[PDB]
Amino acid sequence: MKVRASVKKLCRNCKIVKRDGVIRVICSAEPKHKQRQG
Amino acid sequence: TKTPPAAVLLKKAAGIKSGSGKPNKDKVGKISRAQLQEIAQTKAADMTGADIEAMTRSIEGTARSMGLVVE
Amino acid sequence: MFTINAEVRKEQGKGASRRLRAANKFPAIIYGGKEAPLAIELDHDKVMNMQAKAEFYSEVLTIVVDGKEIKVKAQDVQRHPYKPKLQHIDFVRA
Amino acid sequence: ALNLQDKQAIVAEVSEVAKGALSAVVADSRGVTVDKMTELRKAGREAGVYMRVVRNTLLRRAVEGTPFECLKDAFVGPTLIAYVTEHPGAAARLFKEFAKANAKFEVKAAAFEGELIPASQIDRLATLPTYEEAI
Amino acid sequence: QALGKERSSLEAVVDTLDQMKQGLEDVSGLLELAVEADDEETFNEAVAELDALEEKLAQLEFRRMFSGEYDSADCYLDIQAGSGGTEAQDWASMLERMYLRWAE
Amino acid sequence: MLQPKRTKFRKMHKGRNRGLAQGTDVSFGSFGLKAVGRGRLTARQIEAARRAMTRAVKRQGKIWIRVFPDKPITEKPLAVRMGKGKGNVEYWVALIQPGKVLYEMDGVPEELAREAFKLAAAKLPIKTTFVTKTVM
RNA sequence: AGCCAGGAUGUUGGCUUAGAAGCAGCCAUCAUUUAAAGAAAGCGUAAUAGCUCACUGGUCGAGUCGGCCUGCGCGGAAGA
Repeated sequence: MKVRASVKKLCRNCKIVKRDGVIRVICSAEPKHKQRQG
Repeated sequence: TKTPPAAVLLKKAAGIKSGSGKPNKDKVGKISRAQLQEIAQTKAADMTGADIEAMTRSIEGTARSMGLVVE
Repeated sequence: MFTINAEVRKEQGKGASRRLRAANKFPAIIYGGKEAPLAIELDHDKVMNMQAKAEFYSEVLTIVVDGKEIKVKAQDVQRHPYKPKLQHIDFVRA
Repeated sequence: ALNLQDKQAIVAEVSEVAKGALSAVVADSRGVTVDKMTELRKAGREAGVYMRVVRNTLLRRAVEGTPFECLKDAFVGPTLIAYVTEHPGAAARLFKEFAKANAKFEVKAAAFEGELIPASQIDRLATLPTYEEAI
Repeated sequence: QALGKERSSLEAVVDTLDQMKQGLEDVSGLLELAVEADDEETFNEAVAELDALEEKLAQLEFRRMFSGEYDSADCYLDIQAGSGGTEAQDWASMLERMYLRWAE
Repeated sequence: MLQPKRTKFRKMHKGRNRGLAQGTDVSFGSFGLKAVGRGRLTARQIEAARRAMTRAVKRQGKIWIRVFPDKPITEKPLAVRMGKGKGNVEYWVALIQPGKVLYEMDGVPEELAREAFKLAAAKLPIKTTFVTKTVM
């Protein structure tokens, strides 16, 4: 999990979701691309 | 077996051993359209164009890529 | 053909003309040829979309001003100096 | 993808080819790789077959131009059309060796004499000879 | 990786040396094949074969001759006299005026 | 690092920075980076941003720099019980008003130039926009 | 938007490279097949292959794609 104030879609597979107040980036195809906004 | 590549049969036709380092600016040979049709008709086993002019423009594509003008 | 409607202005000056850009209009002027100069006001969005096209500045335009058509060229244009807007257009009569 | 004006070019172009066309064959597109699809269209332009695929709501406008309004039931599902200008029959043999060699897909109809002919009765159009039988 | 690299070295020597046996048999042939028909213009135009083959062989030598990273560079030379008084110091000069007169 | 060759005076007043900019139009090129806020570009900033956009076009193109750092700026060294004169000139700045065009490009397309001026914008302290040329 | 099928041929485009076959780097702008496909969008091989998007027909049946201007909000946000 990468935690950082600028979250961004890296691949084409990455998808931005808002869960419980918080922007995440779920990627299927790459576990590295998992991000959260703090 | 197949007929040999279009890059090898253009190198004999121009009279060189390897092509151009920076193509289309730099030019390293020449071919007239009698030799373009002989290279087209020797490859006429492999090529998927039905006519000749159709086969010849495919060979012109490899000639542009390696520096050879069509004199 | 680029058609514009207008209105003659009652007011003018700093206070008046800043109230226009609050109300999504803006002021312009028609001068040139013979007559008295005329003070007019224009919907901002209409004339923003028109002046996108570069034929605005070549062509002759057609300002309706209480019925009377006038045929005019876009002589000069002040832009607001960072946001994409307009603060004023001079229209010479052709 | 396209304008309303670009689809008006296709209604004029495919209606005009239907006048020159004696026979015509509806077929299927899917299943087949481009190596084996292009084998249909090489031997197509030997026997003289102008192969097309056109959109299937669009072809009701393009094939109003007569007498091939027979083939309006077929445009539900996939449709590789053909329009054979010179040489009658021709395509109807080649669409059955296209069907057998891959061994997939439908092959629906084939319009000759201005009439719809269903799938099992194409044997007549398939076992026509060359034009050019009497010599 | 290392075996294909070592083949790439040993191709560059064995290809270039065998085609200079056959290439100087070609030139000693085709200069002398211009003398058989005996035209003095074909005698001089077949010399264009040799001066192509000269700077393949002269650039194979240059690949051995120089080799390490510094062999392009400018150099210093420090001649030093040994240990025998004057006779040694004369020998040192004798050199200096040798390496100067061959760097000329 | 930009810096006048010689001046009259070594040191300058602080001044203020009110009002809007002259140099609003994109004259020299096709595209440009207009400022929207209000501050000082140092000379190191102006350079860092040129090296971004220069890198990013692969040297196609031409780039013009429209602003020049010609105000000097002093600092006192650390521990200086105030007074005892004005400090030394550490570094140079341009002052920027809302509406000044800073960079201009042409000889690239609007795909690439948007990306070049995005990469510059991250080095500058002031909020910026992309502008194309207007015909009048 | 989803769903099924096709994404080829000269050709590993050329040049570099132990290798460079669309996909280390550098130079670049073809026709052919026609439903259409980059002389290549991302994974990946020592390299091919492998997967897959642009592109395109099928299916399905009403609004939809994404910039500009403006209001109020979210994260960014740790101390005795």
